[PDB]
Amino acid sequence: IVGGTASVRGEWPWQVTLHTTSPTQRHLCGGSIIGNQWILTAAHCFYGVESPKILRVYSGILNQSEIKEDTSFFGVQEIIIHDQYKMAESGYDIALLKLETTVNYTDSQRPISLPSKGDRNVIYTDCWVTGWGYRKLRDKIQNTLQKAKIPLVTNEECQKRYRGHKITHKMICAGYREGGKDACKGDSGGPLSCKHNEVWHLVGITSWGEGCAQRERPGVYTNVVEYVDWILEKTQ
Ligand SMILES: CC(C)c1cc(-c2ccc3c(c2)[C@H](N)CO3)cc([C@H](O)Cn2ccc3cccc(C(=O)O)c32)c1
Repeated sequence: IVGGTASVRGEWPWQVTLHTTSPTQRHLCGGSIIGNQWILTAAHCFYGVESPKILRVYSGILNQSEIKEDTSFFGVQEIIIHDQYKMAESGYDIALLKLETTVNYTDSQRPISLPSKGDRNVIYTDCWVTGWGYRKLRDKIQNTLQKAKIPLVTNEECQKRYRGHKITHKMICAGYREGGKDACKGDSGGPLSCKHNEVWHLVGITSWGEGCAQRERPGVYTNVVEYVDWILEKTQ
């Protein structure tokens, strides 16, 4: 996260850190708890991942330094990548992880609702992107979970910023005209969470953009509302 601030314990309890364990253990991507055995994340995170055997999902983490050899985690039983996915920038950047066991919900780990049926035209004004990603192009994964409030940009405006790409209704964009706050490498797969009527909804999945926090280059997110039927079919 560029231009963010440190989160506190229990602030984003649906946020998880997805680690790989090979050839070293490191944070790969963010994700969001959406059910008792389900993480919603980005398909592009699984580049070069041979099978679910090397993954670990950690919930209830504030600081990456908290993760030691005795820290509890969930194994990943299955990786479900959207059948149309090929690359983040070409869309369908969505995946589900089915966990090996159920998440017991507490103040530090609980699900986030999907955008609700009937809310297709809601105007979200309180949206936040979170993660342990880079704060600049040549950085590293950050210790403390960062947050930044980012305004949504219309698809028509987003397309004008990305004339070389197809910005579709299956994408949603968020950024400041003058940049300064954005998601970046390692935030991918995590949530764009919007609070409406005092309830958080998972509106986007961090996916891609041109650089990080550049002026007139908003972040591009998977538009979760356009995949609710796909998610429900996979998690039913
Ligand atoms: C410019 C540069 C530093 C860079 C930037 C981004 C990036 C991420 C989010 C974001 C933006 C940019 C926009 N500012 C809005 O939100 C991503 C990357 C990643 O190499 C991509 N990647 C490709 C394969 C792979 C496998 C796992 C995780 C990631 C991963 O995305 O972390 C993988 C790089």
